[PDB]
Amino acid sequence: STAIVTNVKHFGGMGSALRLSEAGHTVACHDESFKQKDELEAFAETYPQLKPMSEQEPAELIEAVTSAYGQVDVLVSNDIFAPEFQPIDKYAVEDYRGAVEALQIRPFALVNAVASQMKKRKSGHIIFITSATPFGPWKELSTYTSARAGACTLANALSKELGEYNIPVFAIGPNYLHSEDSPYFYPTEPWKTNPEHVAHVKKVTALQRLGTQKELGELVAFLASGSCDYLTGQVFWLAGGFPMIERWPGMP
Amino acid sequence: STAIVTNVKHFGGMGSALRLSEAGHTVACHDESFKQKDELEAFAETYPQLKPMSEQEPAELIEAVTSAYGQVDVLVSNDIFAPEFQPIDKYAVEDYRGAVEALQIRPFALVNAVASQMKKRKSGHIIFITSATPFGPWKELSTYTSARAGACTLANALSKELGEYNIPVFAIGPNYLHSEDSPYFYPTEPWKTNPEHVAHVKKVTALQRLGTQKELGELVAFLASGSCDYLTGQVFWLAGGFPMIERWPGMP
Amino acid sequence: STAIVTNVKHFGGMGSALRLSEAGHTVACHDESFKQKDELEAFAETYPQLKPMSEQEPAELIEAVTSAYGQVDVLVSNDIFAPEFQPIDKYAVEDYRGAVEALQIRPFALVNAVASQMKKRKSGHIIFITSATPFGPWKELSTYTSARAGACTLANALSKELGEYNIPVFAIGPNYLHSEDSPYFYPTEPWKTNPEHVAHVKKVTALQRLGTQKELGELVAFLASGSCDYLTGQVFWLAGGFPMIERWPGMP
Amino acid sequence: STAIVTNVKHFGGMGSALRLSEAGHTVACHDESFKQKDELEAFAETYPQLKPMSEQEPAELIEAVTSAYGQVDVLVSNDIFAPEFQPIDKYAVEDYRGAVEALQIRPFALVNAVASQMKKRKSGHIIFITSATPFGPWKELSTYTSARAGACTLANALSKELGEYNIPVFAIGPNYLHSEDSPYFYPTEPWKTNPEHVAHVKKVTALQRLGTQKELGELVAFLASGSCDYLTGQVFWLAGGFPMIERWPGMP
Ligand SMILES: [Br-]
Ligand SMILES: [Br-]
Ligand SMILES: [Br-]
Ligand SMILES: [Br-]
Ligand SMILES: [Br-]
Ligand SMILES: [Br-]
Ligand SMILES: [Br-]
Ligand SMILES: [Br-]
Repeated sequence: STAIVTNVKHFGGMGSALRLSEAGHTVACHDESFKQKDELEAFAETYPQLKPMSEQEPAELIEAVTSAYGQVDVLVSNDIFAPEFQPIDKYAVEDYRGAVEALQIRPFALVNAVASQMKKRKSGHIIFITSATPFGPWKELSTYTSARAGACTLANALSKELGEYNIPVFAIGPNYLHSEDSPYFYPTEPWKTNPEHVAHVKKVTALQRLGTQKELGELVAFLASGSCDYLTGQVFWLAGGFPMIERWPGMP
Repeated sequence: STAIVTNVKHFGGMGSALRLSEAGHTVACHDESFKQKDELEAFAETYPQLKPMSEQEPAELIEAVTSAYGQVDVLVSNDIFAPEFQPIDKYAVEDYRGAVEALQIRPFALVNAVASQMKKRKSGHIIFITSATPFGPWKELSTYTSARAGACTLANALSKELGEYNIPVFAIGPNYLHSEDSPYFYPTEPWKTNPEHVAHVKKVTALQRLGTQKELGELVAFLASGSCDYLTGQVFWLAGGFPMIERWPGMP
Repeated sequence: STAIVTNVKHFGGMGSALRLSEAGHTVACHDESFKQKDELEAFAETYPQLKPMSEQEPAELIEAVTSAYGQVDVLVSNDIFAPEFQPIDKYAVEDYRGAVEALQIRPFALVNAVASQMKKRKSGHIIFITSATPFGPWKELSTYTSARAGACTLANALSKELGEYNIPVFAIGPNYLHSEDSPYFYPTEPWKTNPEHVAHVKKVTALQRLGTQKELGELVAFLASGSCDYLTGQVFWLAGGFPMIERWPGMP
Repeated sequence: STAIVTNVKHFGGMGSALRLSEAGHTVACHDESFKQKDELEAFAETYPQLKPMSEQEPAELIEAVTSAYGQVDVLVSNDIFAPEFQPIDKYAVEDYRGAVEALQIRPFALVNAVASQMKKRKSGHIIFITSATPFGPWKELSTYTSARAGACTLANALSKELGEYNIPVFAIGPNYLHSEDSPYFYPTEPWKTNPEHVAHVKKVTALQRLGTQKELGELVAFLASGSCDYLTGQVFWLAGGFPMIERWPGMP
């Protein structure tokens, strides 16, 4: 198969991509960093089993991989955006506007992009790596949330129509997924090093730990394998127990 | 209390506003047709208990109702849009934008301009008029539907930060809400006078009929009354027992 | 008309049974204590506007309220059961049949009793008083929490078939709803008193307070009044914003 | 590691035993007929790779598997009970008790029986094969719908507690699942051999095809492999798009 993975360096890209590559797929990797040739180069060096594309814009990115690698069989729209809290009256309209464009409009394009070619041949898989915040909203983060829920309903609606040309559609919304080196959204520090953050993570995720790239990677590879296409329309909540709820006074 | 019904001429506007003024409120009324000094006077003649505003903009409007009627106690962001039934690749990426700027960005643009003045009084109510399409998505309407899901989620998210100031925030997701003269989204023509359509209503709705303005106006006014701010963060499905799932061969 | 409220001395009992009477209905009231002619006489005493019953079984009560008061236009299955917090291997399978029996079996038995008459008169309103627990469970409450889920769903499944008959069915799932002296499930002792139970109830909710019987009643009477028929099949989370999710460390 | 798969001859039961074993899992099965020697033996003889047990009571089944095969690492509760459509009032309260008993008490009891070992050792996978009816309740299948519901929350609620003992808990809820020979609940005829039903599935599912036993089995195997435990608490709608919402008039 020929896959794509956007923002490979953040959120869930190195976990998706490599599990994808480990499975012998052709994985083209999009990252804004890959705008600088000094960058894309070392990446295509650090991971020779991957394919970092300089192509920035949605549709042209699809074009690079398709024309460079025959086509694109799976789309893993790993979308990211700085979740910078703010009571509603302190944000700005462009603040909300910029999250919808990077968490909502962005993946819609990629599909409006690759859509025709998967449909023509009757094959392809589409996966949005959204976010589990809607499943449980914190206070003061409305812009990023409404943005994530928007994408999730898109994947679900996108299935009632796409099951036609045999293209399963799903969305994996993460919460507390270890981003390691990446600041999007839970890096090693302090998330694993600090006692308050680790005690937080233990208290909020049922599993009492952070999530791994390998875990998400296994699911995308499984969804992207046709082994269970009948799962289409599903909104996967990869938050290891989250959101954990508050027990009454007394109950330890 | 002083209420604000947007697009009072369409969708849930006339239902809310007329019954909002019915329950005692000074209902300020926004509508794009009221940009013309002409129109703002046409509708006013039709309804003397309503107060039509010419202001189109979120901040100017709220600013106007503030300087016009003391404050803005209740906001009914009765949003509308005339999307399209298109296969993902048949929409322009521009089409999704507008859908988001409509069903999503506007309600937020309003909340962002009124939220400020409400938090001081530690009183107020926010009601979004959304859609019940996220509950049961239709193939080829991934825009309008998902945008609405964005508005719904933003409504629930905002409930998180606004309740700290005792401000309820809800969303009402209609479906088959008879709209009358308004082509948003179930005008009497032909949903009540055309055999094929009439039939589509009776077959997909539990009550088997379009809902009434009095019904949608009752809820809005019910929520806006203070009778149960404890529902805050709630999304109402005003789709009337809808959706109905087709049953096995033979079954009626 | 005539409406019935089960377990009226508990849960959302008082709020529903006094508000329905306020709205103008003849409210036959059921309750465990009404087994004793004294209790029924003492209740009917304190509240000559409510109609306490002796009947204990589903068809028994409804058939009795039919012969005495003409018919049963509204039914509020105020269900309860003293929940338990145990590791699932600590429970006894019987304990689940107890939860299931009272939380799902009682409501189904009643509707199975009344459906018929409402169906013939194409008029009637059914309300279920459940919980918001299936939305933000608590560990070790697997019995009650899940049992309620089937009740929440029992209500939803019905609204589809009873809608061709013009009969709405609603599910009210509250939580942290102060119940006076009723340990079902938030008595003033020790929730409106004990600082420990005060800080907590004041924490998992966006409104920071228990919900009031007044809010439960307003909603019960709003739905039964027959003003918003179109919300049929709706489940209401009367949790006042519950739950508030533990934000990361360092955040207020 | 050892696995159990109940009612193996029906529902998701076979795909379950078949895929699991192929993975290297010893799979101890359960099934009413296994109660008869000839029954169980032809099974042990037909499916040599499988390990059928004669034990049928939940309490009885566990100690026996834990005996012959040391322990129970994976619990797959494949709960059945034939659905009996009919208006709510024609239903006998015993027809809802019967549905729940077999769909809520049975799986609760199994975990009750097997938990502490999985908890004590701190490893194990719990998987409930419930249903997708609560996703799109057809008209008139109440009892069986709200039943699958409780079983679904049972799993979500349980995952919250067993997350400390590291035991993911899942609920795979299918519809249109091909049960080959089994009548539970989609057999060969007429689903794959009656233009009528092929046409029904052709409309209600997005993929206009039924769900294979292999896809279900494959989901069963992946969920208990340790590859994506972070999905703990997830309800999986395995219905290939069901339900497809009938769009407005004139649309193809
Ligand atoms: Br491949
Ligand atoms: Br918020
Ligand atoms: Br995350
Ligand atoms: Br929890
Ligand atoms: Br509508
Ligand atoms: Br409660
Ligand atoms: Br089977
Ligand atoms: Br099925």
